[PDB]
Order: sequence, then C-alpha cells, then structure tokens
Amino acid sequence: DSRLPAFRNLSPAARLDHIGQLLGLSHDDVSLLANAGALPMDIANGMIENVIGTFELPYAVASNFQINGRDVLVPLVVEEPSIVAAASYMAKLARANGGFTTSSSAPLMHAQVQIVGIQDPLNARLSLLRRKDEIIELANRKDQLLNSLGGGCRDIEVHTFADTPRGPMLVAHLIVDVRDAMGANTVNTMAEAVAPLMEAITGGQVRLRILSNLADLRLARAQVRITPQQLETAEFSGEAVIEGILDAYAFAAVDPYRAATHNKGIMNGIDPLIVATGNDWRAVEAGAHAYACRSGHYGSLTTWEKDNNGHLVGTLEMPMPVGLVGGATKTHPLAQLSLRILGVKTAQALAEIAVAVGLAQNLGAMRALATEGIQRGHMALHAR
Amino acid sequence: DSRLPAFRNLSPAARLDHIGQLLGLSHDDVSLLANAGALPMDIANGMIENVIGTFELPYAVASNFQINGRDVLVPLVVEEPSIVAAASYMAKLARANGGFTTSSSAPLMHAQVQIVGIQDPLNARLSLLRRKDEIIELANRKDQLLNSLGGGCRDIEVHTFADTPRGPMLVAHLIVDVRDAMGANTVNTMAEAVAPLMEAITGGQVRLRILSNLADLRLARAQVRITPQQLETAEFSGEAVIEGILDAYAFAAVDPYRAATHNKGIMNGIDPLIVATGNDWRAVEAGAHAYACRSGHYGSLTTWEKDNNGHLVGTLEMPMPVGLVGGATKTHPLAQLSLRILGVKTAQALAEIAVAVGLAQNLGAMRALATEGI
Ligand SMILES: NC(=O)c1ccc[n+]([C@@H]2O[C@H](COP(=O)([O-])OP(=O)(O)OC[C@H]3O[C@@H](n4cnc5c(N)ncnc54)[C@H](O)[C@@H]3O)[C@@H](O)[C@H]2O)c1
Ligand SMILES: C[C@@](O)(CCO)CC(=O)[O-]
Repeated sequence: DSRLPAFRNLSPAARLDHIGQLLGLSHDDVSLLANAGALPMDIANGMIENVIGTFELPYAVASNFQINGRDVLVPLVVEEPSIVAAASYMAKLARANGGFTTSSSAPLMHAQVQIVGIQDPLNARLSLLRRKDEIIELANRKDQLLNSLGGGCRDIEVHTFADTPRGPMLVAHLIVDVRDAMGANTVNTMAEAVAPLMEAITGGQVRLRILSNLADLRLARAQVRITPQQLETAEFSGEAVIEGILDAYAFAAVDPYRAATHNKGIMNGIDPLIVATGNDWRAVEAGAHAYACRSGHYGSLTTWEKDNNGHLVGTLEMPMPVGLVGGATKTHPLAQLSLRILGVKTAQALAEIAVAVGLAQNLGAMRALATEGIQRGHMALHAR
Repeated sequence: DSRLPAFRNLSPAARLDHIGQLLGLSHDDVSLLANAGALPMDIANGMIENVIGTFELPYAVASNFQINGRDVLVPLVVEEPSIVAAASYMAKLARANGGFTTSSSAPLMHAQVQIVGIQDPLNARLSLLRRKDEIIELANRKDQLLNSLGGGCRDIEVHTFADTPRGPMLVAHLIVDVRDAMGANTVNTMAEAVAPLMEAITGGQVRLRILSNLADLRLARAQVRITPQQLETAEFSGEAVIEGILDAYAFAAVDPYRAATHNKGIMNGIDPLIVATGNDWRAVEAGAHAYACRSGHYGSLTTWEKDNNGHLVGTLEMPMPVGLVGGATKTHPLAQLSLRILGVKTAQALAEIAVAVGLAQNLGAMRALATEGI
C-alpha cells in the first residue's frame, strides 16, 4: 500500500522506520538513510574528477502513486518545495479511477555516423541501404553479450543533408536495441565499430560517431483521468476547474513562453526520480525539450482533454532514456536503494514510472494555477 | 590563481586543504566539506516534503577558469565523469588568449497574465497599453523593497492569440527587473497583484498568473578564442582540428538529433554549477532548450566560427535565470560556500560564469569527437 496516513506529519526518523518495515528493508538499508555519508569518499573520488567532498540534497518519498494497479513508492531528490506534496496529492486523486495507466516501447537508442567529403550523398545513401545487413552484422559481432540478453542492432536509417553550411553530409542512424541500460556507451562503441565499413562503401570521411539524446524511438506513456467531482473546491466547482485546466493547456500549446514553464513543471517530477536512481538528468532534459519542439513549434509535452463523458483526461509521451545497469546507478549505495524501493526489474519499467510522476506533477501545477493561484500552496510550503 | 598543478593527482583531503588556504577558508568552512552531513536533517526536512534522509553527489572544483582577467574556482556537482576534466582543460587553453570574455543584460524576468473570455482581444489590447503606467505603479507598490534595491516593474507587453483552441486569449507580459534573485516568487506576486485591474480594463477573466521560464530578456554571454597551434595533436594538426570542430557545429545547426546531444553537452557544464549554488537546475534547462528552438528549428546554443585570422571563435548566449538570495541558496550550508568560492557579488555575475563553463564544456566535447577519428 502506497498510501501513507499522516506521513507528512511524521518525523523523518518515524518516516524512515515506517518505510523500513513496510518494504521490509534491512537495518543495513535504513542505516544508509539514517546516517550521513552513505557515499564513501573513495567511491565519490571515482565518479567525478577533482573531488574535494560531497554535496547533499533532501531525499523524499512520494505517496499514493499507483501504476497499473501495482502500488509503488517513488523516491525524489530536489530542493524546491511543493513538488513532493503536489505529486502525491494528484496521485491520490488518480487512485479513485485506476491510478496511472502506462506503456512503453522497446529500448531503442540510435547512433549517428556523420560522413562528409562525399560528392554524391544521395547515390551513396542507397549503397549503404543495400549493404545494410553487412553493417548490422559487424555492429552486433562487437557486443554479443547484448544479443544474449535480447538486445543488439535492429536497423539502419541513412539521412542526407545537401544543404549543410560545410557542404553535403550523410548521417546514418544505427537503431540499436539496448536493454536495461541507457545505451550511451553501448551505442557509441557500435558506431565507432562500423565507422570504417561505412567509410569504405560511401567513399566519404566519417566525422562524429555519437548517440543522439533525442531518443524519439524510446518513448514512455502515461494516462490519467480526473472526475470533475474530485476537483470541486470550496469556491470553484468541479466543472469550473476542468475548463480552467483546459484553458491553461491551450495557452501552453500555442504560446512557447507558457510551454517553457509548463514543461518545466513536468520535469520537476521526472528529474528528482532520475537523480535518485543515479541517472543522467541532463540526457532526460535534452530529449524531453527537443521532442517538445519536433513540429517546428515548442509546445506542451502533456495533453489535457475532456472526454465526451465530462471527465478530464491527460496524457504524457516523451523520450525516456533511463537505465539500471549504468555507471553511477551501480556505484551509488542510494541509487541501488532507490531501485529497491521502486521494485522495478527493467529500465522501461522505471521509464513508465518517471512519465507517470511527471504527468501527475503537471496536473497539480495547473490545478492550483487555475483554482486560486500558485502562491497559496507553493509559498505556504515555501517557509523560510 | 585558478591554476592547480597536479590537483587531479592530489588526494581529496589534500585538495580540500589546498583550496582551503588558497581562498583563506576558515576551518568552519573546510569542515563542511571534510565531514559528511553538512546539511542537518532539521533543515533538509524544511526544504522538501516527506524527507527520510539525504542523497549525496560528488562535489568537485574546476581549475584554470578565468573570467575577464579575474581568476575563479568553479564548484561542480555531477555523477558523470570527464565533465570536470574537460571543462578545466579547455579553460586552460582559453587562458593563453585572455580566458573567457562574458557579458550580461539586466535581470529582466516577466510574468504572464492570461485573460480569456474577451470578445474583442485586439481592442482590449490597446486599452491596456494606454493604461500601462497605472498597471505598472500598482505592481511596484506591492514590492517596495525591490525598488529600493533598484529593481521593480519596467514595462508591459500585451500579446494576442485569436487562434487559441479554447477561443481568443490575451496574454500581458510584466517585464519585472528582479535583482540578485531568480525572480520566480517576486514576479508571481506582482502578476496576481495586477490581475484585478487588468480584468477590470479588458472586461475579461484572468486565468493563469505565472512567470515564464523562457527568460529571453535575461541573457548571459560568453566568448572564447582558440589558436590552431593549441589544438595541434600528435596525429591531427591544428588546422585539421578546427575544420573538424566546424563540421561538428554545422551538423548540430542543421540536424536536431545532433543539436540535442550538442546542447546536452553545454548543460553538462552549466547544470553542475547550478546544483552547487542551490539553484533550480530545471528552470535553467527549460529556458535553455526553449531558446534553442526560438526560430521554429531546434538548433545549437553555441556558435563556432573561424575568424579571418584563422583562429577558432566560439560564443554562447542563452537565458540564465539564476540567483543568490533564493530559498534553497540561503538555507544550504554548501550553497553559501559555493558562492563564497566563486566570489560572486551579484546574480548576473554568477550568470556570466555559468555560460562560460558551458561554452568551455561544449568546446571540449567537440574537440575530442573531432580529434580521435577512425
Ligand atoms: N521556475 C519556476 O517556474 C518556479 C515558479 C515558482 C517558484 N519557483 C521556486 O521559487 C524559488 C525562486 O523564486 P525567488 O528566488 O523569486 O523567491 P524568494 O522569495 O526566495 O526571493 C525573492 C525575495 O527576495 C527578496 N530580495 C532580497 N534581495 C533581493 C535582491 N537583491 N534581488 C531580488 N530580490 C531580492 C525580495 O524581497 C523577494 O521577496 C526557487 O526555489 C524555485 O524552485 C520556481
Ligand atoms: C507550476 C508552474 O507554473 C511553475 C513551476 O514551479 C509550472 C507548471 O505550470 O507546470
């Protein structure tokens, strides 16, 4: 059960103990949170360069979250107040209608093999596509362990840019199926592995061989439904809040200035979960925002509609390149503990949870903005 | 002097001591970094909700960084390796040509007063513009202290959207000059303060009254110059690396897939400095990426050119809404220490340093990508 009565009123230690026997955490786990210094300086000096100490941020746990029926405790790490309070409140509201319904796609990341110096980019493109299976085999032969787990290269997509400032270019895409890893290093290696062969076929000169953070092939989805009766406040009625939420969305869909803050709200829920799991939060931000302006217009990441049943339905679909076997995820004592609290067994499972927390946050942010204002809640929670 | 010989080889304690007497830090400061738990649980339980403990990340210090002649030590907080090593290396290279040259604009943030229900958005627009000074006075009367420091409302910009899915809308912008604060709360209050008056003039129904993180009015700039001779490697020559760096930029400027990673690298340097200062890293990310696609095309945040002198010149201009008097910046013992190491006296001073670290990072990321080929 994710519901935690009077949890916000409970003392930190009381909370850590409650969460402890609830999940059945060993003392060895509770001690990592009980005392400061869970990350030894010998390990901290192994992650970054020029380490002189450690910086710490609050480690909270959101409640009420329910993904596909299964209850789950979401660990968050931020400095901004109201975030954990809103994510949990909206999560409580979604419960009454089935919580959050999520889904995802195969962990498909893609490398880029930039080739310049070609005089016939278009012709050379077909040369690559026709010898695609060769290029694929070579890529896989490098990372066979990945193929053992069911991952590996799946397909190649060659694109051209004859309008490049520095002459025509040929950018081939290696759609590699990573597994429970973000795929950064896995993909980057395959890119540098096939680099020689592609260069031999097109007769060009390979430049960059890096992955693309705009993982539009590794999407994660999340849905919610909010009955008007649930949003009925003392002043405003249920119906009144729904229209407001809809106006707030229309605004963000047409004006980039509002879209910026709107999407920022979404990230406020996703980022904290990423830092806690030890994942690269910057990769998530880059793929999120870039996907938000894929139609030549910076728009909203979430969508808020009112089904023909009167209910408020919102969704969230965005690139979610997150892992479980990554570098920092395995070396940080708390990163491993975060995964244990979540109970996630795969990267995509974690991905689905991340987009659910975001969809919830955005809902809470807009509900307040349309209800009264933003100061009442945030500022109250923003004491001192 | 920001140069730190064999700093990377020095032990953590050795580094903390070296940084200690260099800056003349008291034992009270060094102890915050020496021992774990610089952030007491009573304070940690006051920032976020449902706090059960604390999460810690490495706290590093980049070297060689020189902004406008003045040397400075940049504190960074990340989990990804190579970041602090690259930012410091490229910083060492920029030294030979004057380090980094930065500049900024007045800390101008802007609120949004969305007004729906108006049947004549365009006409109602002029009604607001003509009674602008009234709306301005009311806004300032609220935050009297801000005006004492030289901040306060400066101008109002009303925009219309008759093409909105939910009918026509009227979005007025309150260009408020915050000072050393990000302006979030300062601006949000003024927006809700003028909300009634605007509603009276246009006859509409005010909806949202929130700030816009796309702070394109609070820009920060940074420039660098890299002599080809400096980039000359064992295999590749100086000239050879410059062209590669240029190819790498052209790629990001035309293709969004490369731009995403390109800009990600820039943030790899800016974000760590933000977390260390206790600032909202997410606001920075939102304003950064949104500004990257302001021309209907997601492009590069930095620019790499080759002056008619043969040298490689790069720049960086982006929204930098960062503060010094914010909520978390003041309550975190280390956030205050980070500001002390930086020696910054204003928010914009910190803003200029943030864009310099980013411009350096992007340079290092591309240099490597172009250097070690097939
Ligand atoms: N990014 C967003 O969309 C968003 C929105 C709302 C709140 N927030 C949160 O609010 C915080 C940032 O808001 P804030 O920094 O405006 O709030 P704040 O209240 O902490 O700081 C502003 C206050 O500081 C005072 N002040 C003193 N000296 C000042 C100076 N020299 N210059 C400017 N103001 C000065 C002012 O009186 C003002 O009331 C962050 O913690 C952020 O998480 C973010
Ligand atoms: C609440 C908000 O206006 C500010 C986030 O601090 C953003 C959003 O609408 O999602």
